[PDB]
Amino acid sequence: AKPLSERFFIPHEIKVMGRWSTEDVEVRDPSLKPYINLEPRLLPHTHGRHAKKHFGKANVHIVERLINKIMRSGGSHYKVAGHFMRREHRSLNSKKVKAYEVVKEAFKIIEKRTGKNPIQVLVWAIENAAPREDTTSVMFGGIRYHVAVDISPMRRLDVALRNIALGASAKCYRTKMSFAEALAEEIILAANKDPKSYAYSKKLEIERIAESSR
Amino acid sequence: CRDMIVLPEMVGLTIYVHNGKEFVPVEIKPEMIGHYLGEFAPTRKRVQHGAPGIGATRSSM
Amino acid sequence: ATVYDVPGDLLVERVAQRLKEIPEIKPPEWAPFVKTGRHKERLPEQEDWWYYRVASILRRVYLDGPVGIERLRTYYGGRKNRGHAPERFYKAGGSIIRKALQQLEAAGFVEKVPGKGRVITPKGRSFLDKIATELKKELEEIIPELKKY
Amino acid sequence: DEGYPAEVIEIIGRTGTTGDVTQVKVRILEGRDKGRVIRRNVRGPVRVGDILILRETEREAREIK
Amino acid sequence: QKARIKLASTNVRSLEEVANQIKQIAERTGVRMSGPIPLPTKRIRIVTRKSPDGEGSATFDRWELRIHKRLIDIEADERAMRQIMRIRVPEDVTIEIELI
Amino acid sequence: DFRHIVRVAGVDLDGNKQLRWALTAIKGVGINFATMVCRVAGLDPFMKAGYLTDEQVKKIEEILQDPVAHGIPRWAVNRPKDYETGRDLHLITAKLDMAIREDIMRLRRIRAYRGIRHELGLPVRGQRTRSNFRRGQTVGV
Amino acid sequence: MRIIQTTGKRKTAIARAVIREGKGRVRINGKPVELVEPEIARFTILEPLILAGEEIWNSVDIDVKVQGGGFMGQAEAARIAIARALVEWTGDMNLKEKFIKYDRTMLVGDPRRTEPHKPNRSTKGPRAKRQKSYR
RNA sequence: AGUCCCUCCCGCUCGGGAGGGAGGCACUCUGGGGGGACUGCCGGCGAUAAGCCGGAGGAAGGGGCGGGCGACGGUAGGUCAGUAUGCCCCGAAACCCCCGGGCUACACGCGCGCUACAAUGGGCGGGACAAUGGGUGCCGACCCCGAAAGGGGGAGGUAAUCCCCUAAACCCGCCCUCAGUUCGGAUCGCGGGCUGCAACUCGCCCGCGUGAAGCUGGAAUCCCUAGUACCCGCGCGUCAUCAUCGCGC
Ligand SMILES: [Mg+2]
Ligand SMILES: [Mg+2]
Ligand SMILES: [Mg+2]
Ligand SMILES: [Mg+2]
Ligand SMILES: [Mg+2]
Ligand SMILES: [Mg+2]
Ligand SMILES: [Mg+2]
Ligand SMILES: [Mg+2]
Repeated sequence: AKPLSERFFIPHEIKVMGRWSTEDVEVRDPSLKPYINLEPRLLPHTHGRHAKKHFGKANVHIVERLINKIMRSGGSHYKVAGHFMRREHRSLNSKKVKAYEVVKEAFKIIEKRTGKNPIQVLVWAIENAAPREDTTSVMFGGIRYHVAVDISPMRRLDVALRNIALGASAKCYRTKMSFAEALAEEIILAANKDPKSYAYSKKLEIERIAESSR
Repeated sequence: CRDMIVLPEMVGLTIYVHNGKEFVPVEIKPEMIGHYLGEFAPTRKRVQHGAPGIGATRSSM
Repeated sequence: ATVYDVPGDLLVERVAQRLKEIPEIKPPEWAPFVKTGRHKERLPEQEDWWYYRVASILRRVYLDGPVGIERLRTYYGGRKNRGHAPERFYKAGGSIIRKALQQLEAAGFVEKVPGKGRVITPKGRSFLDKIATELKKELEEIIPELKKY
Repeated sequence: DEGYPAEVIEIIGRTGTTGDVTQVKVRILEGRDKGRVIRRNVRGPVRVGDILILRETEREAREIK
Repeated sequence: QKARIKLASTNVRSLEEVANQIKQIAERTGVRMSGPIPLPTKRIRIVTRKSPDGEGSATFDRWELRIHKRLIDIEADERAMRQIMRIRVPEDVTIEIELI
Repeated sequence: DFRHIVRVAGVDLDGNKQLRWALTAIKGVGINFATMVCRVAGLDPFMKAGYLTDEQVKKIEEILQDPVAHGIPRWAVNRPKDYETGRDLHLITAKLDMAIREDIMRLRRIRAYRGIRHELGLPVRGQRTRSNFRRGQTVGV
Repeated sequence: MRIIQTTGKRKTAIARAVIREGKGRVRINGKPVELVEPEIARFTILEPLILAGEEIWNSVDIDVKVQGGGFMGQAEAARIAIARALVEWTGDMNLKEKFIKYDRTMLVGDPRRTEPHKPNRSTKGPRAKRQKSYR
């Protein structure tokens, strides 16, 4: 199936997974600019040394952040698209090899379908899927109310990544589509502001609810 | 001896096997070859349930 | 070039293809009806699994000799699904391994060290190394970094 | 339609029902009222030097102790 | 023509004393002695439930016993062999001598 | 050539399935026994069932009649050491059902423990019955 | 005839590396490094060599013996040993400075180990506990 | 690991490997002793005190990380069915033995779990990498017989020496393609075995056959802050045989 040249691939430059360069990737949003790490790096696997320190996740390559985000089950204690998705034993939790392969194949599909650098498309997707205003809850007379507040950039990035991962997880659940194809489809849809993307619709709903309660 | 194996030369007799409190009669038939005696002398009485008592459900305690 | 210089599975495939020319290697008469261990569930699907197993055993003896039946039984075991009970590890059977070793000895590739097990003869070592060299010659045309080794 | 960037210059303190909200002072970087300093409520971790994207620049948070 | 000595004790200090005495005996004579080799320590660990009854939260005790070991090799010379044969070990130290 | 339905031993078989899996529609033939009979008959187990000819179907049915006489091991049949004749037999469809029914009836006639358990619809192989095996409706206090 | 030996440790995996003048051949337990699988493990070992440069890479031979741990633990210990051997063999501080910028752990190691388990569902972990019920 | 000798392989040997013997304590390891971190240094806040916040260097930074040790008392909390013990009872039975039963019953309510409801998979062939512990009433390599479970001999080991002991999740190739199915494996039939004085009530293992509910779960509610949680197997205790458990790795 897979050619031997791909099974035994030897890199010679410091670039993401030995296949893509992030030299020409630019971040349009001024707020997310210092929180999307794009430094040159070959292997995106830091062995979880960043979670100890405050704001430590800022200097972690974005591809590894995506890999960590999809390394989960997906629907444990809340419903996504109206269903619990409890993978359990068959879940991808604690298997970083499989998540790495899924991300690699998704990037290949994205590059084939659009002809652009996959990291650029990922950056566009997270830029379009990050909300700008949220709400917090108050209690009065046994009734719950909302009050509009602003979001810090790091939380924006976290929410965007989680929503992309959840949409990809929901698309491949008990259907004929595979995980890599679902991830590529979700990223491409989110990059074009298409309402069929789970993340973009979620962002629109969040901002609408926040606006209607100023 | 509830664990005695039925043998062909035992066919035609009647044996009283202890069941815990009494000896019950067993008439040995040819199709009983190879089985233990205790298989034909039940030790427990069949259950017929009555009305559930106090504490049988959460609301009845 | 030696056995250490090539991936294991490709070498096993090539050796299995080559072993069909040796008259002393023949599947036993009960081969088409058995599983390869109590932890499996269905019969082997390849019509020539015997040669694959024999080639694997030969390469195993090359690398870890001397070795006996029990340790090979450990090697070919695996995890078993037990219905409602949790999965567990189990060993494999003995007849397949013993017959394969006896046939290999009859072919002159292995010999018996008393009280220790079975080891690879010079003939078998040459037989394996020649195929390994051929495979490496084929392989380095597409991976230029292998020319150094 | 795209909001206005603002820069955080001071941290005041935590607030909210469960201590989830922080009150900060920000300076507008772009738009009609560029250069003005107003206080705002923010959800999520934040530090001096961050940049927020406000959707409107006329609402000011009530001062907390 | 060599003797092998095995020592074992639950008290480290007594073991050191006996080893030092043997080393000094070997030093006071012209005889080569392979140094005291420390072998792995034996740990005996036993875990037991605390309460006599079964009521209450379950808590456990972890009791441990440690046994230390040493190994010494020395060449059989009667002038030094008698000296080590007459040394008196404490009651909590076990000594065994064999000729190889 | 290709036929979308093939009938073997009174059972209609799918023609789009592999032969080894197509043969499992017969009650009394699992995946392993089907593979054994395919190998004995000298047929590729992975061939489509729709390419069979009449002679091959006849051969398969003949093998199914007396598998032991055609080289299948005696420990692979589903009724070895028959209670009446003492031979090793393989049964399918109705004959299998009536053989099982006859076994249970024989157990019931002699009033054996397993016979009573079969009559009352209770577990036979020594399971506990206080917690599980519940099939009914809740009774109120 | 220079020979240099270095050591690397990572969560019960121990690697010993020997470096000398050569042609660029690197072997892990006798296997060429270009055949290590899976890919994520192969790239872990190759990073110090790629950082050093091709001229240095083709001028030395390295042989590594590693034991203990798992397939991912063994790769990292080999990586540490190779990095230390490289910085010692060439003995230039520009390369040592470059390694610290890219990954500090290449030279200082990783001291993390497993935490011993405790009662109340001991087999699962030191902190995971049995589900609690009240009625 | 370097150095020497012998034997065997490959591209025929410039070069590259594997065993064995000499030889060595370099490296790993084992275990005795010692060093190392003290808010010690730098900048702020506080009072100039007690301290707090942030940096350098460092293997380690602010109880460095994980454990043991639980004050005066209370809870008429649990235990006289581990042992010790007052009073009251039985004292030819409520004491001491033997045989057979029961604690394993089954319209039903509840606690903690295991296996699943499939592709973030099922099957078949092939390829990789551990640690803690235990062994003479015992662990048993190695050879032979058997399809499997198992059977007949039997080296070494009172153990850093011999054995349990070549883990699984993971990777490569082929079949299946969203279906109550090549998902799930409850229930039942026939046959073969081991332990034991005894396997029916009431044990565990293997082969062929059969093929239940289940297609993600209402109101509610539990655990967890880093080598932690999730996922994956292994060791010991109990033990003649029997682990969906406890304690550990
Ligand atoms: Mg395997
Ligand atoms: Mg499973
Ligand atoms: Mg752990
Ligand atoms: Mg009381
Ligand atoms: Mg009970
Ligand atoms: Mg299945
Ligand atoms: Mg029984
Ligand atoms: Mg379904």
